[PDB]
Amino acid sequence: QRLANFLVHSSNNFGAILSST
Amino acid sequence: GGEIVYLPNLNPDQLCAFIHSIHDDPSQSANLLAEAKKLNDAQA
Amino acid sequence: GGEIVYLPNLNPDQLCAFIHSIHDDPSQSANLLAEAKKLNDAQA
Repeated sequence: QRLANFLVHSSNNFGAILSST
Repeated sequence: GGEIVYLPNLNPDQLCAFIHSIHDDPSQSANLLAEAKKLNDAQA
Repeated sequence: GGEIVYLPNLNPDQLCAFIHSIHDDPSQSANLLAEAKKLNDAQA
């Protein structure tokens, strides 16, 4: 499968990033 | 696999569905990531 | 200022709650993701 790691730049913006390898 | 996909322009309720979609279909994950990105890019 | 924290160990619903709390309580955001950091930590 493939999933999205959830990262966030603390100040204002939350984002995503994919993770498999 | 490994790309950074920021969607802070998504409203909680909307990205909530996206997150629940990844849980429900982690196969389409990246594409659901690319999908929600359309709104993120629109509101960008 | 502002670190980029990866919290993948959260529950889909937790993200829904946390993100909703960011846009709803942006002044508290520092505290909301503070929790998230302990949240993913607890389910790591």
